[PDB]
Amino acid sequence: VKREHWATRLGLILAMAGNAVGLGNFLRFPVQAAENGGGAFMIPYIIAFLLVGIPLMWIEWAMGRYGGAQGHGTTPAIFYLLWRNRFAKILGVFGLWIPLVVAIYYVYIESWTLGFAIKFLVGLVPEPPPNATDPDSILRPFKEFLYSYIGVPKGDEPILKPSLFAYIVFLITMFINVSILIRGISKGIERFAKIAMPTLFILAVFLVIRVFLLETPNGTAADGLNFLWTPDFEKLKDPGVWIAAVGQIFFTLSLGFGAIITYASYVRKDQDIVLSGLTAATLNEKASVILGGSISIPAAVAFFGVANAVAIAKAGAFNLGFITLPAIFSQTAGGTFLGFLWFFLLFFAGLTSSIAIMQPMIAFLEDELKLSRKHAVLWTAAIVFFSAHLVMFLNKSLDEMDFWAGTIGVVFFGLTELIIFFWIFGADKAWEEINRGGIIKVPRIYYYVMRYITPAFLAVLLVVWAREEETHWTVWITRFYIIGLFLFLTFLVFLAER
Amino acid sequence: VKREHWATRLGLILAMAGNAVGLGNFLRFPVQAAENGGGAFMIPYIIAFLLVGIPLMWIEWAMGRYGGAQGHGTTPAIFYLLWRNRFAKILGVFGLWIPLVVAIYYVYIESWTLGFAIKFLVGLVPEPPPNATDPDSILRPFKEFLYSYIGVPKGDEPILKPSLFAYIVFLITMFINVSILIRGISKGIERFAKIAMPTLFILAVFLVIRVFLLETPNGTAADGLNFLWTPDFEKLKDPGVWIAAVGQIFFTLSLGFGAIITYASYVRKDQDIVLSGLTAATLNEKASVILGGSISIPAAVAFFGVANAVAIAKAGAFNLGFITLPAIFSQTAGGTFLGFLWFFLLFFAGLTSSIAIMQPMIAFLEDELKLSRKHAVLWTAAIVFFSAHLVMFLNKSLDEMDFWAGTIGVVFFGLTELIIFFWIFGADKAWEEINRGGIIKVPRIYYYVMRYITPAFLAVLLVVWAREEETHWTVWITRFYIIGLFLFLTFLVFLAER
Ligand SMILES: CCCCCCCCO[C@@H]1O[C@H](CO)[C@@H](O)[C@H](O)[C@H]1O
Ligand SMILES: CCCCCCCCO[C@@H]1O[C@H](CO)[C@@H](O)[C@H](O)[C@H]1O
Ligand SMILES: CCCCCCCCO[C@@H]1O[C@H](CO)[C@@H](O)[C@H](O)[C@H]1O
Ligand SMILES: CCCCCCCCO[C@@H]1O[C@H](CO)[C@@H](O)[C@H](O)[C@H]1O
Ligand SMILES: CCCCCCCCO[C@@H]1O[C@H](CO)[C@@H](O)[C@H](O)[C@H]1O
Ligand SMILES: CCCCCCCCO[C@@H]1O[C@H](CO)[C@@H](O)[C@H](O)[C@H]1O
Ligand SMILES: CCCCCCCCO[C@@H]1O[C@H](CO)[C@@H](O)[C@H](O)[C@H]1O
Ligand SMILES: CCCCCCCCO[C@@H]1O[C@H](CO)[C@@H](O)[C@H](O)[C@H]1O
Ligand SMILES: CC(C)C[C@H](N)C(=O)O
Ligand SMILES: CC(C)C[C@H](N)C(=O)O
Ligand code: NA
Ligand code: NA
Repeated sequence: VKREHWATRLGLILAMAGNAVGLGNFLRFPVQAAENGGGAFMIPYIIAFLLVGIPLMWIEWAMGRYGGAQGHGTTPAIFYLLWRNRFAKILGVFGLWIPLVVAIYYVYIESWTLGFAIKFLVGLVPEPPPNATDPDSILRPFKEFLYSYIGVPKGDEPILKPSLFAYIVFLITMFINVSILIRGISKGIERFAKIAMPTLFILAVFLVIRVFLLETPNGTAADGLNFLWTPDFEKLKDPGVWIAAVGQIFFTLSLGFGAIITYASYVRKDQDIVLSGLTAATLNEKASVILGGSISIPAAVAFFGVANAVAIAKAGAFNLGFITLPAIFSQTAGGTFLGFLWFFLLFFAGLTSSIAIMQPMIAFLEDELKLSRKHAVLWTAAIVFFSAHLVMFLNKSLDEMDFWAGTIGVVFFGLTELIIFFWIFGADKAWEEINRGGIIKVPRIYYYVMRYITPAFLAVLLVVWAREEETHWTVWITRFYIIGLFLFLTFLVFLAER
Repeated sequence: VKREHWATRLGLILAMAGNAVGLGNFLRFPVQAAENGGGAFMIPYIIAFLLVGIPLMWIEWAMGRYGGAQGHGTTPAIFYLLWRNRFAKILGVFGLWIPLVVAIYYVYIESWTLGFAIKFLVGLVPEPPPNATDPDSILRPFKEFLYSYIGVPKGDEPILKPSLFAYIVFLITMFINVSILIRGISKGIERFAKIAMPTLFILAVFLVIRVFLLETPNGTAADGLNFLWTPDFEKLKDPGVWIAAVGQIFFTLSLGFGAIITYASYVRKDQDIVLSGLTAATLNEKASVILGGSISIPAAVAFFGVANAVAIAKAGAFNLGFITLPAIFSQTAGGTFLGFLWFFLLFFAGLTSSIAIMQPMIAFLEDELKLSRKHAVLWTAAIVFFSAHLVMFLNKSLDEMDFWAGTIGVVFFGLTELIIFFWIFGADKAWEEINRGGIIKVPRIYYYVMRYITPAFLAVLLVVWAREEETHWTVWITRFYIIGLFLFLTFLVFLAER
């Protein structure tokens, strides 16, 4: 049984870390953190990591490597292997659907960063003057820059209008993903991680350091880190703090996307996954809390003050990353260069991720329909590139996909993979597989944390918010399409049966 | 099993006639005829039939039976068999796409007729009073009845809102198609034709006769037939008269839909197709010109006068069939029963057609992906039922599909199948195959009419109107989806290659 396998431990680890350490860590985490009060977030975030992130990851690595040894890297096949049943194959489809759909808006956002980076380099960006009473006059220019890039509706009709440059950069971005994926796990995804992850780190640290030195009449970067890392044991009982948290742990760690599983399916039948997994997870938590957390917020707080901060977070993940930060940098020395690094950092962080959520579909086509990698890769590119047109042109199409696939879906799927592995398959058999070949071993306690805690924890979540009715008629367009994708992925699964 | 084959000659013929004699003959033909002046139409219609309808049909029967003997009933495989090439398989995809797409709005319209029939029977329809100065007060009620049925936008947003009864009747209608198709060619499509076609005929004649006796202060049915069958050799040079005509010949005869081909693929390798084809075609021309032509128009002319007629035709195929006619009948004795027969007639006529344009997809799944009929039938039902939601809810989605697949596509495909058969494959080899097993033989002359005339004729058409770009932003939604269907059918074709 061929199937590719990680060339080297480090190569593996870094690919996996690149799987997780994406636009989420940098655009999304900062916003979640400052939205809920800041110090109210960092704690539930860490716990959820210990109580959900870790347990769930070891599980995915385990299911991935387990299936890998039998020729299967995706969840319709894997779910069925562990749990012989028809309903297994059907639920397994979400491990193709979620990545596919997320990939469909992700690579587009990823392409923005590239486009800004190019324009910053060449200095085709706005360079507003110094204003000490018209902050509006510094944001406005940057605000108009993004809106013109993506074609934000100026009237009403929920219709976007990408620039030719935005569209063309999307093509380039897709091409780059293909050029990487079309080389496979080691000679492609792995080769790229070894180059990209270090690069990403240095850019990240540099910006972290450089942002730390930020200081204006309105505050200091220091004040932002304080706001993030100074606890508030009050709220911490209001559990919207544990919804944002547990939920963020999924996206940030790429859990419930079928992706960790697919990558793990390349790991040799007897290679360690206990230490490797733990290492990668940790790199991710570092990249988020230290790196991601210490750039945009501390910078915004430095320029706007700590109160005008929670409001900026509430403004959304795109305002901060694509409007506010660039506006801030434009007021600091050599700030045009600071924007470039930022967007190049985001780009490489996006790229190491997008290739991860495109692999499940590619792996399925090779494993189950027996396509050549070239074909498996190009058809997946076609489906993603084609489908992304809905995201580029239809207002709030992105929000809708992000919600169903990227927010709800991952959690339900997280809970589902756990139940199939640690309950249906056999908690004991699962615990052994997870520990087999372990350079280190899983602290026993965890066995009880995945067989009862983790699943309970998730059940409570899915129950709480689920406790609690219209919306633009256009959401139904996006909902129609992605439901269509499911019907279609299900059909393909049905065809792989003979 | 080498595939199903028509049980009996008559069974075959009638299935084929049922293939062609659909809602087109009754809702569409009458409107095309009266739109252009009436007498200006009947002549170019007949010629086009002799010069395009006939030649093209014999070709499709021939390609169908040719592929059938080799296990293939659809055009991606057949096109490739006659013309060894990759581009052959790709163009062949339109023989799956056109039927699929047309089926996607057709079965919905078909379902309307059923729904009205039920409501007429039970008398849940409007029964306006007698008005001799407020014709508006007789149409209005009927107008509101259809609009409420399909949920015609009362404000602006291009959004439909089917009634629960409309929606449920669509389910029933889909179920009826499935119950038929899921039994196969002979024990299903054939069994049904033998029952449906005679039934359809008697209803049709009865209405023809009963409409003939129509007479009001404003005109007589007689005047309508006169208007249709009294020539106007002037216009007859304005060739929008040959665009409506040649174009109508396609829909009316089900040419360029891949459907005639699929059915023919069941005909035994050595069964006659020269006489059988000629017979069926003719039944269709009868059903159209005598039957279809003598009901709605003569009735409208009887009640509204011959001048207020061309205007009603211009109002569209749905006004006449679903609003105007029912309004007219409501003013004649036992008219509530006349509406029932009409809609039951349309229903049976729609049903014998919808099963025809669903078979190409079903045949492909069996022939190329080796699915069981049950599965091939249910998956095709799923794709059609799912996709029709776009048609039920999005205003002008139907128009768009009808245009690209049902109007443009058929013609281009007509011309394409001809070129591949009578040019690439070999005009001589084609002529022999078409004549092999012929109970009668093709009048030689035709050889030159398909090898030069027919193709030229079509080229001129495609060129003329093509001689001469905004519109609601919603057309792009439908255009996006159906392009998606193509990408998807192409992918399936790619998979059947191993
Ligand atoms: C992939 C990592 C980044 C994901 C970003 C997805 C954030 C989608 O967030 C959306 O942004 C919109 C515009 O501000 C708002 O209108 C919506 O309320 C909000 O849900
Ligand atoms: C493969 C699916 C193709 C769908 C049609 C894509 C049409 C792309 O259209 C492009 O969009 C850009 C952004 O609005 C515009 O700048 C350009 O005018 C236009 O060429
Ligand atoms: C909602 C589904 C995504 C499809 C949207 C495609 C946007 C079409 O955009 C169109 O492209 C044409 C040709 O490229 C140009 O002629 C027009 O300028 C432009 O309106
Ligand atoms: C809820 C998960 C808590 C994670 C912290 C576990 C830290 C490891 O904890 C250690 O594990 C060893 C092996 O099980 C034991 O010998 C020790 O009792 C324990 O200190
Ligand atoms: C026999 C199959 C019935 C379907 C044919 C009727 C569908 C045509 O639909 C019509 O299209 C016209 C052109 O866009 C519009 O002017 C009309 O509003 C619309 O009713
Ligand atoms: C595969 C289909 C995806 C879209 C879900 C279709 C749900 C439509 O469903 C129905 O539509 C009817 C007509 O408007 C209404 O009468 C009913 O309220 C509703 O149940
Ligand atoms: C192309 C769009 C096809 C999708 C069909 C959307 C039908 C809307 O669906 C309906 O919406 C109502 C109000 O939101 C709800 O009360 C019902 O649950 C639901 O049936
Ligand atoms: C526009 C094309 C109309 C063709 C009508 C064909 C009428 C039959 O035409 C006949 O065909 C026979 C066989 O070739 C010949 O033997 C006869 O001489 C000829 O009259
Ligand atoms: C969808 C995931 C691959 C995203 C990635 N884990 C991130 O944090 O951005
Ligand atoms: C699509 C075709 C089956 C339509 C049919 N020939 C009709 O005239 O109604
Ligand atoms: Na990444
Ligand atoms: Na019919």
